[PDB]
Amino acid sequence: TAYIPGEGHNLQEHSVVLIRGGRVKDLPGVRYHIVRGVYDAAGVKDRKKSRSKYGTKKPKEA
Amino acid sequence: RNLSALKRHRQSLKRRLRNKAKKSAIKTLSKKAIQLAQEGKAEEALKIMRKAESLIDKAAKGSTLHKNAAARRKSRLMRKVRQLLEAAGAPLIGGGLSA
Amino acid sequence: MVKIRLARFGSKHNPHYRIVVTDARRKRDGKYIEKIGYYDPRKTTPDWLKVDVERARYWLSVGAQPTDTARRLLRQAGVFRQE
Amino acid sequence: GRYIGPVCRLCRREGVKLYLKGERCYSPKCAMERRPYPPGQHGQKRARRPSDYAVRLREKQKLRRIYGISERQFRNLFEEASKKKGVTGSVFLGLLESRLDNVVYRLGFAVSRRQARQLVRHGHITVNGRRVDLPSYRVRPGDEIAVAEKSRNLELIRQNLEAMKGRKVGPWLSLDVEGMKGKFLRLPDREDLALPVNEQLVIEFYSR
Amino acid sequence: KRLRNIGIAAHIDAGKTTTTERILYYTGRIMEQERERGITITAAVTTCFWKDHRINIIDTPGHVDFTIEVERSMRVLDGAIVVFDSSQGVEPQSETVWRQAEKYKVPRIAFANKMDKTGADLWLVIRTMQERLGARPVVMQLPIGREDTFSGIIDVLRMKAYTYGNDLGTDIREIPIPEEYLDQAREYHEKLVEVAADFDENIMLKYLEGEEPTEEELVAAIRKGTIDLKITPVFLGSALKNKGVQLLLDAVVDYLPSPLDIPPIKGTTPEGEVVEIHPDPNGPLAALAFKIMADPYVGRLTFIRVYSGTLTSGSYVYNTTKGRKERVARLLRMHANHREEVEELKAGDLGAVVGLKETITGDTLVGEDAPRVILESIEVPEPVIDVAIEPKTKADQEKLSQALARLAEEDPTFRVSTHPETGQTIISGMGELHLEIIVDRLKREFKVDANVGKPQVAYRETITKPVDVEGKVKIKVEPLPRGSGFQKGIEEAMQSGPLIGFPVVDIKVTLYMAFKIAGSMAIKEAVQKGDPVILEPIMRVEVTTPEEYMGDVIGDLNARRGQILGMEPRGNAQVIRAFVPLAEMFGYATDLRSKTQGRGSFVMFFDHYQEVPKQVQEKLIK
RNA sequence: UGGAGAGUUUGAUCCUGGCUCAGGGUGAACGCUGGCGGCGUGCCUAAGACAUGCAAGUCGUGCGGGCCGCGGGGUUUUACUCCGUGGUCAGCGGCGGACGGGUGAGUAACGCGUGGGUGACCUACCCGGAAGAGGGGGACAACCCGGGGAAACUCGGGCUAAUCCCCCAUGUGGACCCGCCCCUUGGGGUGUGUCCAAAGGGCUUUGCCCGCUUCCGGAUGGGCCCGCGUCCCAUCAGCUAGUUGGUGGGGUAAUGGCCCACCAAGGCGACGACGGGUAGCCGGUCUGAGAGGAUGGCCGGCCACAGGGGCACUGAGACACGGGCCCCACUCCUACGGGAGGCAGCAGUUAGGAAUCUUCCGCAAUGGGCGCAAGCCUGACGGAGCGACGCCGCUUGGAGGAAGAAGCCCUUCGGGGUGUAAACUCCUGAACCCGGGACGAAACCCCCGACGAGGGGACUGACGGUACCGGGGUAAUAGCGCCGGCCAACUCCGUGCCAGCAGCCG
Ligand SMILES: Nc1nc2c(ncn2[C@@H]2O[C@H](COP(=O)(O)OP(=O)(O)CP(=O)(O)O)[C@@H](O)[C@H]2O)c(=O)[nH]1
Ligand SMILES: [Mg+2]
Ligand SMILES: [Mg+2]
Ligand SMILES: [Mg+2]
Ligand SMILES: [Mg+2]
Ligand SMILES: [Mg+2]
Ligand SMILES: [Mg+2]
Ligand SMILES: [Mg+2]
Ligand SMILES: [Mg+2]
Ligand SMILES: [Mg+2]
Ligand SMILES: [Mg+2]
Ligand SMILES: [Mg+2]
Ligand SMILES: [Mg+2]
Ligand SMILES: [Mg+2]
Ligand SMILES: [Mg+2]
Ligand SMILES: [Mg+2]
Repeated sequence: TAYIPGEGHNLQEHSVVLIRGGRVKDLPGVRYHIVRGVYDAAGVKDRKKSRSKYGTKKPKEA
Repeated sequence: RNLSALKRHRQSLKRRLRNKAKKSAIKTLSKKAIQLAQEGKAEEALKIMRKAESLIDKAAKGSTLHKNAAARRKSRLMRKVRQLLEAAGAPLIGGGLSA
Repeated sequence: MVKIRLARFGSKHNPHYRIVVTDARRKRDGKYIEKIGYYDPRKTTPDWLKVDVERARYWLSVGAQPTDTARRLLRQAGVFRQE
Repeated sequence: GRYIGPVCRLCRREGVKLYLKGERCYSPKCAMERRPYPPGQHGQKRARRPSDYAVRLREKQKLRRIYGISERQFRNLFEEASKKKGVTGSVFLGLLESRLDNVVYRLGFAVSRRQARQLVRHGHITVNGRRVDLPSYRVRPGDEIAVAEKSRNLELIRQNLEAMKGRKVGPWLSLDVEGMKGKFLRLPDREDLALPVNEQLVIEFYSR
Repeated sequence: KRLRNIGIAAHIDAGKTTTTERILYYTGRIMEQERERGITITAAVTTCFWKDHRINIIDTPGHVDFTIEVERSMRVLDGAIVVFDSSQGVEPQSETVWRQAEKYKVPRIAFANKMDKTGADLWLVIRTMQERLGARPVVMQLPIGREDTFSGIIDVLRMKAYTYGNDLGTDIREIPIPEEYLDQAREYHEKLVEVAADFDENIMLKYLEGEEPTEEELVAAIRKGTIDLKITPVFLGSALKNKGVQLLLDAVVDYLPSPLDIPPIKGTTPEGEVVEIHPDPNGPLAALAFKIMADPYVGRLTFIRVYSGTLTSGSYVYNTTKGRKERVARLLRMHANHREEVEELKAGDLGAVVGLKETITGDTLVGEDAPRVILESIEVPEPVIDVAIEPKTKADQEKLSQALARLAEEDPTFRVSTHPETGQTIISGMGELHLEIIVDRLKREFKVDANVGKPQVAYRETITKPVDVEGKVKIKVEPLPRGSGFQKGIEEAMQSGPLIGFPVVDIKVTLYMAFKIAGSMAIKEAVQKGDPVILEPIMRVEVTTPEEYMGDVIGDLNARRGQILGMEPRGNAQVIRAFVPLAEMFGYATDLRSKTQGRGSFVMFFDHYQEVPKQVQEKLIK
């Protein structure tokens, strides 16, 4: 099992995923994170601060 | 497809027969001599040894034997000839080996 | 046979050779018997060709062949001139 | 590198007047005079007493900001000082101060160290006759540091060498305002520079 | 440009692959389920030279299932040849390839092929060409023998005629027209000239005056008309039996456009403004990848058309369409028998590249350092049928999906998706025959064996009478209008219904850890006492059909448990709107195609849920 | 010239003690972002499978032929195609293909490291020295002929040349038995007996150049041996039949149970035999105050391997990476008769993977092979390309510019912050464009001298119209992480054990 970080996500039953390592002091037996922004894991929408975790492209300042 | 290391192969095969010939000859004669030395037939034992010696040395000339190898072959032949004879003996055909 | 030849050192666009004696069969940049000179084909410094003549002569006398390019450089430091 | 971006804003924060604009950071203006407090929404609040870390961070940052040098270049420069012979603190300054961009400022061919960088970098400076455009260039005892013959009469250079008639150039140096030549005589003694920097705390910064 | 890029497109089994195969032979004088199933499925470009003229040919498949292979050649090629089973006329998939040629503005000739077969009649083709697809055909030649004795071809225009002795194209050679046909010949020259009149005016005038114009200026006047897409020269022959093919090739070099004779295509710069791409070999590079192939022996092969510039082998280029830097590692030309590696590929030219890892069809390539323009590409189209796929034994699960990803990359009419409710992998294509060759491609090509089957449906449940209850606290539960909507304990037993276990919906709960367990046991009960009913997705469907078929189409919709909603025209045909349960809509596209002789289409969009016909449910508690 | 600690068990305390963090590092990978250059560096996984090209040849001054382009006239010339030379083609014969290049699978071992030993040995080409190169024969390809084949090509019969083979001679010398002297493991000498050599080619030719033979010495490279050093499990404690030793053989360059007969019953093991697991080893590298710990990609040295396994042949050397045989695995062509194949060479494809490049340029340099030489070959190599992968360097302006615009944030509604930051004035001038333009290349060769030394001449550049110099010349990319404590950096809003954060405390 693997944590899906970020507010909101788009993972479903055959979504392909990049696993990362890093556990979560809180979910037992979750030793891994999903790398947002890669394969079928979308970035995190509206994210503006820690954007490179959370795989979020730099938003346009039109 | 083709390299002419094929040549080197064609050639190895010729030499392989050439040396086979000289080598098997050297053993038939070396054997023959020790055999005769044991029967006590010293004129012909020494007679043959000389032939064997010649052929071994002849072989040292090119790739077939070389070196300490021929010398060794020779050494063991006359060590083995001289002694078998010596048990009966007298070195009749004074040829071949030192007084 | 054994050779007197240029081993490449220095760096990219910075050739600096060592004049070295070595079995012919080593790789060019490999182990070598003895160092005798060094050579910098671009003369970026005044001491750009050096050779230990009295050693090169030892090596020539025991049958080391020099490279064309090496010969040229030993000649130039008078390994070959005999008075 | 060289930062690029607001300066007499760390002329502040370090809380102590570096000289990043040369000429203005002398007017009733280096903001040290006006707003001698840190930038930002806070800055004029209760100062919380500094951690031992912050003490040194700041001291390190102070020195670095003075010369306009990247932290990678700085640490390198420093680690070199440490390996080098005798007092790491003093030596390290001497290496900072041996820099070309800074030598040029100490000669007053340029007003600010930023400026000196830009001058060096644009071919206007020459060391021992050949032209150098590497701010990081290390200047050695005995070097002639001049202004390029083609640059000799530029608006900025005459202004700046006009102000050098009058002034004394730091003891470890010589200057020839008429002919625009300078000589790096020896390495700067720890006292020759009145630096607002306890360099011993900078050594200690790099000890962690 | 001394260079002709031409597709061969036609109904199924009209003879394109054979035609092509003969073109490469004449121009030569100095494939798995395609076997099994007997069809063309993948087309490749191929070069040959006719009269010091470079001909690039794409032999296209006929089936709807592979429309994508036309929707593709019809882009990147400049001119088409449209074949006909002249014993059959214009068939429904001729109509299709035609309207595709229409939308890319593709100058074209026709080829009444199979003039040898029992029934084969040019006039069938001609009439039907005009009756069924609105075209203006122009008789450029005539035959010598009603079907069985079709022995030679009159060329009107040049007044000349050829007869073939064998069915081998090894004893051809000119003859004069015979006495008969000679009255028939004329009558077209003049009648071509009648038509050419509208193009040259020097012919217009020269017509009126009873003066037959010059051979070259007619050709130019015809050709001009072909390229303005107002005239469709018709040629005839038998590809099988080597009759009219050389003539056909001549006719390609006479009337079919060289890249200069067609508007150059358009693109969209990063700024945003449209712009034409000058077709200069020394301009920047712009180019369109239109096919990926996984080929041993060179690996991934990417076929491209160069519009502007000179694509030079051993460079880097930029896929503007997906912004990756790609490498042309070598460039390639497919001849009839071998593949020429070439150093470059200039404007107007097609080839294949190796290198190139990300680029797919429609994707645009430009120079390494060039104006990142994005070219008008290729056009979806959209899949009509879909099925659950799962492997017979899992572990093969990975092989299966890795493949479908490969395959959805080669061909973008094939999609893979995952039903969001029950996570089964849903595969979709352009027909039964499509999906069959895909599955039959997973076994042979990818060593993965799968089952296929109807997607199971997203059911719902609700109640049908209001209710009051005690959960041990009390609640009232009424229904609501179809499609309405809807404490934390109750939304939680809303998951599983009583009947099948799908979500409960469209109800109002009125209340009048500990709290949680009580709502959950209350509503769980309310739904039973409320006396429920299964709801099931209903799709709004609009199908499009020539009016011929309406009755039978509608009848079958009613037969699918539907409810028709109305019917308007859209252009030359007629639309029918209706609601039908998703369930009964399985394999609709291929039933529809049987009822409309492949002329119908349809689309489908979720609309609402609604209760069932009291037959299922029991037959659904199962 | 060298050494920092902090959070967390308690109501609180001290101690114990684990967990956790700050640092450095990497062949990296992934995310956001990305401007330049230099030097490095880039399949860590499937020692999986590989389309295609190239990676080892060269000598006509070893030899005889086929074909071609010429010169010079044969019947005057095309039909009998004749001499001379300059090309090409295989063949025969040499030297090279044992080096260079790849990889880390196996190997826990004299494999490696380190120091030694060989009276127990070898070393092609190179050098020094001595003495020869004198007689004769012969065959196999090429070539022609035929049978065979779809072809690959394959068999048979016959011709033939040489630096190919063979015999004979001379024996400077060498080998061998035996005896003698010295020496001391088989080292040096000596006597008689026996046994052993050789090849010619080219020129301007009674002289030069290249080769051939024997011996001695040198140099270089090797083989074999020994001391010591070389990971985890003892929940592996006993191991061993060529096993330990002897004798006599065989084998090899050479010692040796290396192999074989015979005899004896040994040999090894808690100082860890045997077994199982892991691993190529080192110079170094990373870390560390050090001692240590970890590692062994790149570069150098040694070893091993070349689809898996065995085997030998040729040879100075191989049990042979682009040589051979067989077995096995796998693939390819096929006319169904049979054939062919081995990227862990450079590129590249495909698969596996989080992930790793051009099917690039050039032999100008350095090095290698062959050649008298000219020169040929050289994916060694020198370069270019791609990748922020790494390190170093450089830019995105500089100086002026308000008690301080606007916007945006805070606000105790006076202000405060962004901020000299901008706007604005001057100044400079990355990129660009123009002109010029390298070093790296002087040898080999040629001429004088003697084809020595020494003097003189000629050719030669992939990178590259590149670096760099000169002249013009534009204000010209900035982003990423963090701001509860460790830890440098705080306010407002939204949110309300939800959404979410999280390395630990939380
Ligand atoms: N009598 C006759 N038959 C022909 C002729 N050309 C093709 N055919 C027949 O139709 C078959 C059509 O095969 P093909 O030529 O591949 O047609 P196609 O249209 O390419 C098939 P798809 O559309 O599936 O690719 C031929 O084998 C033959 O059976 C023709 O000239 N004369
Ligand atoms: Mg955060
Ligand atoms: Mg016998
Ligand atoms: Mg049909
Ligand atoms: Mg077809
Ligand atoms: Mg069919
Ligand atoms: Mg306790
Ligand atoms: Mg990017
Ligand atoms: Mg040892
Ligand atoms: Mg023995
Ligand atoms: Mg041997
Ligand atoms: Mg291993
Ligand atoms: Mg320590
Ligand atoms: Mg392999
Ligand atoms: Mg190979
Ligand atoms: Mg993959």
